[PDB]
Amino acid sequence: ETQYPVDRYLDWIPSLRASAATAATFAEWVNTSMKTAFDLSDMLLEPL
Amino acid sequence: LLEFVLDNLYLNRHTGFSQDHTPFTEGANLRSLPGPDAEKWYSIMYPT
Repeated sequence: ETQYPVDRYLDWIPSLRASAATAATFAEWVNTSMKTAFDLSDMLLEPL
Repeated sequence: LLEFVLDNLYLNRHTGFSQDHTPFTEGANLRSLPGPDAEKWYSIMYPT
């Protein structure tokens, strides 16, 4: 939930209000997935 | 009154927090004491 408007048509799909940390952990899983997808042996967006 | 003040002359060492994995509370980071049976403290801290 942010001030900037973004289209979400699957808000019907169940979700709670995640804490910033919860979103960050999900994001970290996305990042690990991207590194493995590109077979990245180096840290990616770790500061991010 | 003076003795109560004397007994409260303490420095609180910064503790650690753990995210709630249950829906009873909103996944909050609970100050985590070292050792077991802090859950009685957790329940008192978060009656919800």
